[PDB]
This record gives sequence, C-alpha cells and structure tokens, in this order.
Amino acid sequence: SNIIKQLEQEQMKQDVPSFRPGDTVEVKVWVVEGSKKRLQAFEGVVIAIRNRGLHSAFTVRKISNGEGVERVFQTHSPVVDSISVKRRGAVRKAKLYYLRERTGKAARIKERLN
Amino acid sequence: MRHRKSGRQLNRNSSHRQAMFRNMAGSLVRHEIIKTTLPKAKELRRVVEPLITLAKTDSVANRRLAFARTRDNEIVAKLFNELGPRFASRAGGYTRILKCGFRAGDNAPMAYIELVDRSE
Amino acid sequence: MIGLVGKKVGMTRIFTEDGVSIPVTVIEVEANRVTQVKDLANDGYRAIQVTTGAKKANRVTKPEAGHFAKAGVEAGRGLWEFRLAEGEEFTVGQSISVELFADVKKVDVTGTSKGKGFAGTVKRWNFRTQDATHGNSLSHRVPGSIGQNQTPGKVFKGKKMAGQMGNERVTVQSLDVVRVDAERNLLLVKGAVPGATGSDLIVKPAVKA
Amino acid sequence: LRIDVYRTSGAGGQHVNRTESAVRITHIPTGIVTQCQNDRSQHKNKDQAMKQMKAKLYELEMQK
Amino acid sequence: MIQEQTMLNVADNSGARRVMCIKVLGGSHRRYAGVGDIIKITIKEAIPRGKVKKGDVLKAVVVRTKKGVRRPDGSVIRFDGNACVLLNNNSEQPIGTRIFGPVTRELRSEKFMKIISLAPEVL
Amino acid sequence: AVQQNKPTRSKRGMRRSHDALTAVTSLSVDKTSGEKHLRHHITADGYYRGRKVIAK
RNA sequence: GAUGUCGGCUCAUCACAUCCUGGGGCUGAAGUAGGUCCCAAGGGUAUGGCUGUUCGCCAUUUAAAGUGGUACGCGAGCUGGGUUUAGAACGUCGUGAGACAGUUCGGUCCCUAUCUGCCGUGGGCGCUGGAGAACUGAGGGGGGCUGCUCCUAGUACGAGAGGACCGGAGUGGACGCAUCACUGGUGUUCGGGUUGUCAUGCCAAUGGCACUGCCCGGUAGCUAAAUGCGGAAGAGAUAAGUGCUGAAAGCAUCUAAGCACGAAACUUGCCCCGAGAUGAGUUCUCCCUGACCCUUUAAGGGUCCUGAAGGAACGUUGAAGACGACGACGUUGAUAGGCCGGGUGUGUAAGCGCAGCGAUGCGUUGAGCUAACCGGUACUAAUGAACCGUGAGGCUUAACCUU
RNA sequence: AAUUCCUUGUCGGGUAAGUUCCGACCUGCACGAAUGGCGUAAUGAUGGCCAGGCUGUCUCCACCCGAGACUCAGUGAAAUU
RNA sequence: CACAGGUGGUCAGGUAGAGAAUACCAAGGCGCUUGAGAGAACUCGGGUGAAGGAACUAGGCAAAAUGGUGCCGUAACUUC
RNA sequence: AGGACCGAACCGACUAAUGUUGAAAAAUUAGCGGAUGACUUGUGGCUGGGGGUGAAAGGCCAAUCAAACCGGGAGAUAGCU
Ligand SMILES: [Mg+2]
Ligand SMILES: [Mg+2]
Ligand SMILES: [Mg+2]
Ligand SMILES: [Mg+2]
Ligand SMILES: [Mg+2]
Ligand SMILES: [Mg+2]
Ligand SMILES: [Mg+2]
Ligand SMILES: [Mg+2]
Ligand SMILES: [Mg+2]
Ligand SMILES: [Mg+2]
Ligand SMILES: [Mg+2]
Ligand SMILES: [Mg+2]
Ligand SMILES: [Mg+2]
Ligand SMILES: [Mg+2]
Ligand SMILES: [Mg+2]
Ligand SMILES: [Mg+2]
Ligand SMILES: [Mg+2]
Ligand SMILES: [Mg+2]
Ligand SMILES: [Mg+2]
Ligand SMILES: [Mg+2]
Ligand SMILES: [Mg+2]
Ligand SMILES: [Mg+2]
Ligand SMILES: [Mg+2]
Ligand SMILES: [Mg+2]
Ligand SMILES: [Mg+2]
Ligand SMILES: [Mg+2]
Ligand SMILES: [Mg+2]
Ligand SMILES: [Mg+2]
Ligand SMILES: [Mg+2]
Ligand SMILES: [Mg+2]
Repeated sequence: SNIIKQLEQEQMKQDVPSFRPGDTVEVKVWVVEGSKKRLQAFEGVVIAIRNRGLHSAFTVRKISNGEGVERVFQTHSPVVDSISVKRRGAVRKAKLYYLRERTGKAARIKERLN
Repeated sequence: MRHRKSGRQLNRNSSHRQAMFRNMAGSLVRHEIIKTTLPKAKELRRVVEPLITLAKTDSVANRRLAFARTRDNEIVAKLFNELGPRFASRAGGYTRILKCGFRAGDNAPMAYIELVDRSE
Repeated sequence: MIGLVGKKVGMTRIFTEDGVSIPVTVIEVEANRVTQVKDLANDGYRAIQVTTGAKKANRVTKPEAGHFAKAGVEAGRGLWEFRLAEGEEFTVGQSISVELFADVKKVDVTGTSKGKGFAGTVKRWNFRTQDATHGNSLSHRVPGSIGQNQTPGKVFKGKKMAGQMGNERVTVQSLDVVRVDAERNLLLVKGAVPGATGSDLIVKPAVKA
Repeated sequence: LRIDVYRTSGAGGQHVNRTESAVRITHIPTGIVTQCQNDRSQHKNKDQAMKQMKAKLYELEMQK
Repeated sequence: MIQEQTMLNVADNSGARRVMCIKVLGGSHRRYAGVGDIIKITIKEAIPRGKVKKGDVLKAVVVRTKKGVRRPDGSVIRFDGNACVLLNNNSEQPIGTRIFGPVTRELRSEKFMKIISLAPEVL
Repeated sequence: AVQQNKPTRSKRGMRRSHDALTAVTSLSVDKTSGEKHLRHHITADGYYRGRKVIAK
C-alpha cells in the first residue's frame, strides 16, 4: 500500500486550489475536436467532492438549454485544465444531491463571503 | 460474506449489543475484573479501552463524551480522577484477557477481563 | 516462455497525456530466486522452481531449510514451478528480476481467487431467481429442478449446483502490461487480477499472443 | 395444404389436455386459414376442417 | 441505459413530446442502450401541429441518459432524465431540424454528424 | 423426506466413528506450585504463569 | 391399502430428421439474393401484445428466431391461471333431483431426505523406515456464438437498377471468468439533521425508545448497471465434398496402389481440478546410527531406554471458512485488540466572549468526532512446557565396488 | 351478452401489436318480459378492462440488519421401515 | 402441553394528540425456562437500492406510494 | 335524522406471507370489512334426530352431519378384501 501511495504522490496534481462544496466554478476541459485539442468552459456548482488521493473527483451541476447536466471530473487528470472558482456557496453540507430535483430560485443557494 | 468485516455480532441486535457494551464497560470500570464469555470479553476491548484512552485526556468535552458510551456519573468520575493517574505512561494496553474455564450450564468459554493495574 | 511470481499490492489508475484512464494492477514482482532447474536427463521435463518473499530462520522447517541450503539462496513464502521454452538456460544459485518481462506486451495472470465461500446456485452459476412475489413459496433463490424424471434416473455429473466458489488458483488472460519497474520491484498491468491485497500471484507471459 | 395440430381449449381433466385433436389447415399460396376443435377425434376434424377449408377456397375463388 | 417500455423526452421539434421505446435495436437479446445507439420507438404524446403523429412507429437515437455516459478518462456525464432524437425508418437520419439540449462526444460519427452540427452544445 | 428401508446397526456404527470426541492431548502444568490445568485457561486457585492474579 | 393432470416459471439435458453460424454439390447460381440437396450438433437459437393456454396471430426484432426426446423432462423445486370437488348463475336438456368436450364468478398444492445420484467438502487408512516439499499428468471438466461497419473497391459482374469475392481492421450485442481503479449500489459498528417523548438534580449538553424513529450523507468490505479479460490465434487426424496421378476394363476411372486439402464435430493447443492414476509415478531435502532376554528360534513376543524429523492440539488469528479443512503468526513476535503519526466521511462540536427582546446568529475554528483504511509501535495477551509421533529400515533375484 | 357452438363473427375505438375490454351490427346454435324484461344515482374486501401515479413485481438482482438453518454444551422427537 | 389461541365486568396516572388511536414513560409488574458460538447457501421478518418503471404475472398478487388539520377548489351523471 | 361517514374497543374474516409431525386438529403477521344497529356480548331458558334450527351453505346441531353421539338388536350382512 505504501508503494502504491508513493506512486500516486508523484502522479498527483501539485496545482489544485482548495475548493469548497457549493462553489460556482468554471472548469476548463480539454475536449477533442477532429484531431486538435480544444478548451471548453463548463461553469456550474460543486455538488460533490470525492477525495481519494489520485482517484479524487468532483461533480459540477448546471442546467443547459433546459435540461440539468451533472458532470463528474477526475481532479488529477490532465484533461481538466483550470479550476476557476468565481463565487463560493454558503451551505452546511458536502454532497448536495438535493439540487438534482431543485430548479429555479430553489436551485440558487446563499453566497459564502467569509 | 464477512471479508474484513471486523466486529463479532454476538447474536444480539445492534442497539441491544451497544447497550450491553455500555453496561459491560461500566461494570468493568466498577469492579476492576469481570468474569465473562471470551468472545464477549474480546468485543468489550474495542469500546472500553478507547473510553479509557479518552479519559486519560482530562477535559470537560472529554467528560461529556464519556457521559455517552459509559453513561454513569460516578463511573466517568472514576475513569477521569482515579483511572487517569492509574494509566499515564502506557500506550494502549489497559485491558488484560485471562481465560479460566467454562460456564457449566451451557459450556461457554469463560474469560476474566480486567484492568492491567489490578494489584495496586 | 517462463512466468514470474508476484504479490498483489492492489489497484490504481494511470492518467495519460492523451487522456485515457488505465486501471493498472500494482504487483510486487520481487527478486524471484531459483531453487531448482528441472530437466530431461534425470528429472524428465524442462521446468523452473522459483521462490518469492521472506520467511523467518526460526519458523522455517528443517527439510525445507536443507533444500534451500542446497540451492544457495534465502527462503521465501512458498515455491512455484514454471514450464521452460526450448532455448532457455538458468543456474541453480540465481535470481530473476522483472527485466525478463520488459520485452512482452501481453501477460496471462494466474491467481488464487477471492473465496466466495458456499455460493448459492444464483451466485455460483449466475442463475435466474424464481419469482420474489406472485405466490412463490420459499423458493426465491433456489435451483428449482435439478434433473428430469424417471428416464435419466440420476442427476448428471458436473451439474450447476450450489457449493464452494472461489478460493481457487485461476487465470485471467491476455492482459496488457503498461509499465515495468525494476528499481522498486513492481509490475504494472492494465486490468484486474484474482485475489485480495497481499495475494501471491502467478504472472505468465502471453501463451495466447 | 398445410396441416397443423394442437390442443383443444377448455375442460376435460387429463384427456383433452393431452390430445392434439384440434386442427388448423392453411392454404400455402393464399394465406386463408381454417381451424376446427369440435369433435373428439383428430381424424374427423381434419376432414371436417378440410371440407370447411374447401368451402372457404370456393368462396375465395367465387369472390375473386 | 435505455430499454424497452422506457419513456423519453423529445429533443427535436418534429412534433412529439413523450416517446416510449419498444425495441432496443442492433443485436439479439439486446437490452441496454447508451448514447449514439438506435432504438425503435413509438410516439405517445404529440404536439397538435407536427410532422410526426401519435401512435407512429419509428427508429430513434439516444441523446441523453440519466444513468450517465463515460469518457475514456473515467469521467461520467449524467443528465436530468432521458432524451432522444427521432429518425426516419429508411434513410436513418433525423426527422426534426431544431434540437434542444446538449449532446455527447460518443454520439459523433458518419450518420449523426448532421445531428451534431444542428445541436447547439456538445459534451 | 423419510427412510424407505431400515438402515443397519453396522451403518449407524460406521456413521458414529467421526461423531466420537477428541480427547484433550495433555494437561497444562503451573511451574511454581505444580497445579494441573487446562491449556491457556487459569488454575483452580487463580495462578497463571507462576503468578496469582485472581483471588477467586 | 393413490402413477398428481395443461400451461407458465427455474433448471435443463440428450437427439439429429440443422433454424443460424460453418463446409460443400447443384442450380432455371451475371451479382447480391436465393432455392434445393449432401455433410455437420461446438455453440447460439428474441422481447412483447391478446389468450390460462401450448399453438397460433400480430408488433417489432435477430446471424437465426430448429423440429423433437427426456412421465409430450422437471409440483418430496415454485405457481395453480386452465383443469378434476364441495357455492352460485346463464343458456340449454330434463316432469324433477340434477346434468352438458357449453359458458361464467368463487374456491386449503403436505413432506426436517435414510439410500442412490449429484454439488461441494473433510476425516481415517493406503501407496511398504519415517517425514516435509516440489511437481508430472492417467483422466475429467470449463470454455468453444456471433453480428454490424470500414479498408481492399463502387472495383472481379453488370443494358441498367444496382452491387458482388476471398483477407484484415475496427467494433458491438448476448454469455462466461476476474475484479473494485473508475461510475455507482449498499453500508442498522461513522458523522450530521430533525419529530415525538422520556431519563441524566436543573440550564445546557447528552442518552434511550419509536421499522436504523424518520431521513441526508457516507469508511472498509461484498457487490453490478462498472471495467479488464476471454470465445482463442491457431495445430493435427477428418465428415459430405473436393481432388491428384492410375489398373482390372489398350478407353476409362477420388482408389483396388500412393498422395493432398475440407467445419465450430474429434486428438492436441487455452484455463482449472486432478497419482485413492491401488498401474498409487518422479525429484529435492531432512531426520531417527540403542543394549538385553523368553518360550515354539522368528517379517515371533517383547523389556528397558530413547523421542528425532515432524505433527497435531491449543492460542492468536485470515480479504480461509457452515464445520472440519486451508493459510499466517506463538515473544527472536506486528498474530490479534487497542495506542501513536497519517489518510477518509461529516460540515465551524462543546466550553468561552460578542450582538440581538429573544429565537438565533457572530467570532472563536474546516472546528471537534470518525468502523473494518495505511504506516509505525510489543501496551496486554498469545509463556516456560507437556502429548502423538519413534528408533538407520523387510524377502527374492540380478547389473557391479573386486567385470 | 354471466347466455353465440360456428368464432379470436364483422366493422369501429382503445394498443407498436388487444382471443380480454368498450361501442355497434344481428346470422338470438339456444335472450326476453315478475323461475321478470329493460334502464338506473349511490353502494360493493364484487367481476372484467383502461389511464395516471407509484414502486425491486420485472429487466437483474445487489448489499445490509435481524430469527433460524451451521458448530459446542444440554435434553430429546417423529412419520417410515 | 407451563399450548403465540379462546374468556365477561370494574379502575383509566404524564406530555403530545380530536382520540381508551399511536407514541415514549408513572404506578405496578415483567425479560416471554435452553443456552453458548460463529456469522455459508437457503428459508423466514425486514431496510435500502443506479437506470428504467409493469417490460412481471393468469391478474400490479405482493410491495411501493397515497395519507393529517385549516383554506381554496371540484366534472359527467343523479332518485337532487 | 340516519340499517349516514371516517375510525379505536368490540365483531368479523377479503388478501397475501408464514405455519402445514404447526405456537395452534384453522392460528399468527401485516394489511382488510362492519362498527347505533337486520349491532355485539354476558348470564339464564327452550327447541332433539327423519327430528331441531337454518338472511338456505345441505349449513349448524359438543374438533363427527345428505340425517348427531351412545348402548342394544348384533358375532347384521359382505357372491367382496
Ligand atoms: Mg441463537
Ligand atoms: Mg424471472
Ligand atoms: Mg400459496
Ligand atoms: Mg404454503
Ligand atoms: Mg416467501
Ligand atoms: Mg418430482
Ligand atoms: Mg437407471
Ligand atoms: Mg447426419
Ligand atoms: Mg409435464
Ligand atoms: Mg406442473
Ligand atoms: Mg383455479
Ligand atoms: Mg409444494
Ligand atoms: Mg378489434
Ligand atoms: Mg359488446
Ligand atoms: Mg331467463
Ligand atoms: Mg307474462
Ligand atoms: Mg314467467
Ligand atoms: Mg396492459
Ligand atoms: Mg429502482
Ligand atoms: Mg414457558
Ligand atoms: Mg396502545
Ligand atoms: Mg431510482
Ligand atoms: Mg410476459
Ligand atoms: Mg404482459
Ligand atoms: Mg395490493
Ligand atoms: Mg354506520
Ligand atoms: Mg388481523
Ligand atoms: Mg361502507
Ligand atoms: Mg338413515
Ligand atoms: Mg362383522
């Protein structure tokens, strides 16, 4: 297990900002387009944080064109370029799966300014 | 299947089991030694010793915490004020398992669970 | 070609520059020490007897100790045999590293599978369960019928019944080896291999190819 | 002719449940199908449903 | 993970609302369909004035799944419900022109290139 | 779920061959006093490893 | 002094009179597509709608949706819709009781497995001094399916509509094996919220019960809907068939003489079980190197003495496990529980001071808590010890040290 | 039709597809007028059918908690033969 | 049978609640006369289940869900 | 006012699931129906077997009912076993 941990440590990202759950974050993702690699912006709300070392993940929630989109990004991947947080979320909760049915004014949460 | 599922169930339902543990631990704290079934004794180790450790750290919050698993107002005091100076320079190892025989009515493997500092 | 014996450190994933997650198995492929090289002249056939790990000098039994002494190397936790290809020669007092598995692209990993205990007909042989509701009387997870009637008379040998599942040395085959590490005695291979963390694994090269 | 036999629908214990007495005759190029499950015997039905099949064929040929 | 008897929201503007899958098309015993897969469907709710009518059978392609679709890097893309685009039976191309909502990176091939071009957002 | 013939006394005896208990190999001895006891279980008095720990 | 009936379910299994895959012949086979006929059973061989139905018809599929056997398999495996009781009603027949291969609504499905079989799994004993091992492999089993698309090429055909080959690649679906890194699922030994309540002297703060009280989460682990793999690639002897050269029969002939091919069948090749394979194989290694008598002088009975290898049994235990068994440790020890340092989940614990009438919030403080995670550390227990096990190994020939 | 054998009658509705159902036709094997005929609000642990909702019924089962079943000590059956 | 069944009347403590429902408790009684383990299938009684949502089946059987008080609102038909 | 309504006690008994040598010679568990009335129940009383009683199932008449149980005819008879 120690060896595995060691392996993880050098492979892990060294430039991850300390990001809270409920935060309005823009995720720059390296999408493939024909042959050239393109950057795509996906701005939404942090609704889940998984922390596993190298296998760490985070779920982004935003409503696109009418239908809500949940997207889990693997944090230690070179595909996810930028974790750009705009405004934090004022909740006493980590995994916000109630937003899966919450829409409109009910979808909007309080802003953390602490 | 119990792959790495630690914690011997001891037939009883979970809440009942917890209650028993609470009682058992209290008894141990009181009597310094309690004659019990070996598996039961073993199980007791992983709740009472932690409580003892907690007690070793003397504070109001700790006392409050103790006033849950151990429950009793006197037992907690004993743990803190008397069993605190009892175990000061020892890491873990507050319990001592010593097997004796069988509970003749059902032939159950009996073991004396005790606090290590029994003699003095 | 000859295999090499390891031990499961566990599972992990490789993140590649292109953007493909590779679920790599980390195997502690240590210095596999030769104990005996089997031959055609006296023994009968070509094989190699290997050992991996470390056992206590006090715990190790006398005849086994003698055997080890004869060979000329330290004791591990068991002995394993590998069938030789025609064109390979090895010495008795020798140690094989992961250097031999640097050339190969595919491997076949044998391992003592996770012991499923006494598996039911559904869990063992992937049966359909009978109705959970709908009148069903104490039969939900049961075999149903086993035979036919008076014609066969018996129940056939090797029939899909409830019994011991797992706890058996079995092979997962044609697995893509990604990285080879000789510095820290590791093997890194795409996929999943039988056994738990610390399960003593048997890694053969591509006999399929 | 395409002659097919099957079980009679309904009551009769062990006997009707275990008979292929009922018959359906289908004319292969046409697609007209005549069934019968009246009599107990297969063999009466076969010839009665053929008599009926013939009758229906005449109608088909009369109608065309 | 669409299967038989499954109801879906209409992504296009062909003239339908709620569509029920009746066959998971493309192979024997086939049960589960992800995005970019053809399934035979029936129309059960229709917009009064539209090209497609209620009770019509046709093949359709999966555009959004509530189960979630996977990337090679292990990332999953879930959607609020399950959605589909309605195709013609013979030509195997969409009936509608205006498509609402996001599509997938798994969808894009020779047959669905047009669809992706039409769609405003691709994921 | 019932027998169709009466099984022998022989068969029954054969069956009972395993059902017979395993006798304890040997007693354990206290080194100081010489008390005979069960393995890993304490003596009658309360001695253990040549040391009295329990009064009862 | 009882042979439960149809159907559905769950399991199947064999059979080829093969539905497809596969090989081949003929074709009224340009090509696709076929038709049919011969081989060939390794594998696969649909979901629904209606009906109690099997059947069927229809909808859609599919490479295909085989026909059968097996008490038209399978009720001490399930169901009980149909049917085969008792109620009731309808039509009908009967003066009537009642009755109808007429219909209709309602209507107890019992059995803890003795043996065989099977599934697993042990113990005893055997294999010949005794162990500890490593294995061969007699044999047995598992697995054996494929489609679609692209490349070769809009080319080998073909008026044209059109759209043809072997081979390779991608890539799916159903099935099997493996597993948890991912996505999740679970998670009543972890956290938090809240309703009612009762208890802790009382405020607080907790606890108990309420399906875990109800929820929101969630650790290890098991686990699939997850993701790795696998159907092998191929290689031998073949089936129908295809031939080659070549006689009886100066022709002529797959044949009587030889020699080639030809499927998923079969022998090997892949995985596994497996010398109780009693024909009990081989190889490595260790260990026990003692004196005396008796009647019948012998594979005799022993007597003392010795206890080795090793084994149990115990104890601690295990991702081993129903129980043995199997595997790891027994102080030289991380074997187990807890402890210390770290990691995961939950969302600023309580006390304290501030603001507000107060609820409450603020600061204090991502704060305390945290199973089964990881790494360290002998803190306690697993101690000295004993018990079974034994004692240099039988008879007959022979090849040699010394032929 | 609780009655229609022929019959899953034919047509329409409902369904992707409906031997069931609902509407109609009438050729009533063999309805039918107080062994009542035909309507009928309400009522039904009533019969059939459909739609929404809801869900482990099912795809396709997974885990977890309990009582057994499994081991030990205690006592000790039975049908059957 | 020291059998989960059957048996009429009187008494009605606290908070919540319409309530002798139900929920904890007071008074007062009990822990149901085998245990002790371990923690397979399977059976039983449950809990939770991703995606679907009746595709199950004879039949939504079972299960799930619905559920309270006030207020708003309410169709065909009708014996009003 | 209600053979009103929801719903406890009480009365039943529709559905499942268990249980089927049962905890029980019909019960439990979860649900389900009635619940001011043709209600329900206690205490006592009558009706007697070709008789009773029966909101009628040949239901019930002491775990027995198309004619109860017991004793007697009676060692019925039995071309049957
Ligand atoms: Mg018990
Ligand atoms: Mg099923
Ligand atoms: Mg039943
Ligand atoms: Mg039953
Ligand atoms: Mg059941
Ligand atoms: Mg049977
Ligand atoms: Mg036989
Ligand atoms: Mg043949
Ligand atoms: Mg049958
Ligand atoms: Mg049957
Ligand atoms: Mg019935
Ligand atoms: Mg049964
Ligand atoms: Mg119709
Ligand atoms: Mg009608
Ligand atoms: Mg009439
Ligand atoms: Mg008249
Ligand atoms: Mg009249
Ligand atoms: Mg329907
Ligand atoms: Mg679900
Ligand atoms: Mg009792
Ligand atoms: Mg009450
Ligand atoms: Mg769901
Ligand atoms: Mg069906
Ligand atoms: Mg259906
Ligand atoms: Mg129901
Ligand atoms: Mg009333
Ligand atoms: Mg009840
Ligand atoms: Mg009513
Ligand atoms: Mg009489
Ligand atoms: Mg007589």
